[PDB]
Amino acid sequence: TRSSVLADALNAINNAEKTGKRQVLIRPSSKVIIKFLQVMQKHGYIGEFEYIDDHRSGKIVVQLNGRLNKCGVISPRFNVKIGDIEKWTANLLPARQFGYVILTTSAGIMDHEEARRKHVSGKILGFVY
Amino acid sequence: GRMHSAGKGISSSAIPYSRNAPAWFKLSSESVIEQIVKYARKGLTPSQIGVLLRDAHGVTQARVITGNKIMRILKSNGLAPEIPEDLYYLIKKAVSVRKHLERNRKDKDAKFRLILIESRIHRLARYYRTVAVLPPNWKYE
Amino acid sequence: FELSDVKSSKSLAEIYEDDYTLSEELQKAHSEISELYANLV
Amino acid sequence: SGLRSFLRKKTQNVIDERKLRVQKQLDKEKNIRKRNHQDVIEEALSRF
Amino acid sequence: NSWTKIYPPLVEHLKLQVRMNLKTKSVELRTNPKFTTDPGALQKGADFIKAFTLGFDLDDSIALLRLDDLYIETFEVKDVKTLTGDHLSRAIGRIAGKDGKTKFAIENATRTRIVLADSKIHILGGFTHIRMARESVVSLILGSPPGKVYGNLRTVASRLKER
RNA sequence: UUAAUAGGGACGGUCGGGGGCAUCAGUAUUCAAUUGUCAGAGGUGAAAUUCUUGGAUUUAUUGAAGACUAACUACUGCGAAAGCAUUUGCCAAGGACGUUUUCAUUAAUCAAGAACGAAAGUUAGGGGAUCGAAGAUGAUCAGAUACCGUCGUAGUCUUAACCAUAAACUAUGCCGACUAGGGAUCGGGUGGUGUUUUUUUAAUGACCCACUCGGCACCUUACGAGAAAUCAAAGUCUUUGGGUUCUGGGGAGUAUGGUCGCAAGGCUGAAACUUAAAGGAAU
Repeated sequence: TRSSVLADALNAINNAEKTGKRQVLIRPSSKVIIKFLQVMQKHGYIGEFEYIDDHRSGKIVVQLNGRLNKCGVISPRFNVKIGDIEKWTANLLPARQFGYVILTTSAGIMDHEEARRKHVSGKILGFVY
Repeated sequence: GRMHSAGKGISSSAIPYSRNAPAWFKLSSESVIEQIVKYARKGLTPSQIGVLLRDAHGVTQARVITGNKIMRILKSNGLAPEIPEDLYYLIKKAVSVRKHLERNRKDKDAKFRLILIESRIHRLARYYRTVAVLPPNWKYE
Repeated sequence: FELSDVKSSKSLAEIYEDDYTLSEELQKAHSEISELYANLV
Repeated sequence: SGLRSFLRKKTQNVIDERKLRVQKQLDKEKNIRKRNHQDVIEEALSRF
Repeated sequence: NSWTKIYPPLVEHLKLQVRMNLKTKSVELRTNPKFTTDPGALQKGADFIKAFTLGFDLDDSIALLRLDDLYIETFEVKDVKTLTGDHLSRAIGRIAGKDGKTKFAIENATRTRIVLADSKIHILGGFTHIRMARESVVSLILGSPPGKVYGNLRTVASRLKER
């Protein structure tokens, strides 16, 4: 059964970049997914990506340039304080400034650098590096 | 995806994307509602009613043409079912096999499908009791 | 003795023919061996 | 190996007969196109 | 394709009238009163054609015509043992052996021919010889390892030569 | 608020060696009646019990009984599994497909408990053709034919309950997603096409090609995994998070002032007895 649509999406992205497809399809779509993709695009990891609506959950088609080393979802979505963020960046990333860790805070879903800049915190969604 | 069976068949209806009435459809919504009344008064079930209207009257969906689902149209004008249509038909299939098991006591397989079907009734009956569609005291036979 | 484990070239009439008509091959082997010794001698 | 090879040998055989036979169905159809390209009572009973 | 070598011995040595019926898919044989001389030729020709029909090689079939004491022994694996499915298939494989070797080992030792038509076995040779072959094959059907049968085949062959 | 390539229910025509209750056929086995004939028949490697001049065996015209569905029979079908092969009818169940019909999350996993569960076995009736543990009996000669032959109890069939075990196998938890190609087959549906078909009774097929689902599988390969055999899963980009139950934390030899055992010999008889016959050895 389906537990995390986001988990399925990231797994599909990882497999597509695995085998070298330039484009990959994701379904179902969601706001958590789509905001995660906007963050990835701002950090530049992913190229053009494109939302299907079908009057249902919807789909996405995502353009790949092959620079995604790894993207994953940490489950369940642990609560994270401002102090703890560094610990997380230590565990999930190859090096301290290498990759990003994605947090949902009261201000929305953003990377940990932006969360630190805004002095916000919340629970964790996953990692990209 | 079948429970109590290993089949994974996916055959099913595919609702069109557009949620507006077809352009070629040129019948008044009220006339549709009256037709729904006649069939239900005759004794046809909402599933059967939708078949006839779709087959012979061009009513793709009751909701798209009229803006309302069939039952609420039936409930609005005083026609409502004793028990939910899915639950209803489940019982007779249990009745018929039980009537069968009376005459044929060696039908071990029919005894099984009785176990499968009653369990399906128990799960479905539990659900409607939770939603309050079915009175709490209700029990299967 | 070793028994041939492959299909026989000869047909049953042929082997039956062979039966109708100590070992010549054994005396042949003597002949070369004598020839080899005469050359070696 | 063993039994599996024997089953394998036969399936590839069956695939072979199919190849020979499909090619021949093409052959008549190539023969038919060439043919198409190039007593009163007997007429009275020709339909039968 | 073999018929060019089938009708000559029938028509010349046995002086028989040959034909095959395309309509009934049968080989057609008759005795010519003015030319045929041997009363037993006609049955001899019929027996020879049957050997080819059963599946035996033509040259082996000629032995039926050349010699007068050759018979074809036929039986089914079901007659020996109640084998079905993969057990039946393995029994057939055991008789033939790798590359059909085991069949040849019986063949050369017991001085016969064996045709393994699926579960149907036909053995051609002298009455004693076919029985000698028949014992080897039945043992293989029942589960006897072939290399063990190969040992016994050597023994009987040793007796064949000394007699 | 959607109607999830979640799920439920429905309806249309199909599809199945799925199930039960009856019903029809089929040879074959045994037995019985009649029918013609006469010395053997049977059996095994070689034989003997055994049957037989009240007629065996065999021939032919029938009848009765109980099982069972050959060939067609397939890396084909159905069923959760165990399993399921004659015709016809009744009874209910069902996979898949089609659907611009219906519910709206009703779902995944999982204790106890429950249903069934090959063959064998137990209790109490019926039946008992065939085969047949056990038991009896013929023969005990010869090693490829070396364990066969005759009688044959329980059982093999069925009714009502117990027994719940199989190499009951992918020797391999479940649910969900994604990660290669190819053509063969089964069921359904879509389009095309010209052969077989055929005509206002009605009713509807078969073949060819392509497309689409679902099923048993199969060939070649893994940019992945494994030491390997191999694996489209036993795979998910260096070290690890989709959900969830159960279980687990040296090989091969040599030597022996030890321990524990086993063991040598000188003819037997025959020793407290230089002691017989008869054997052994030698001849």
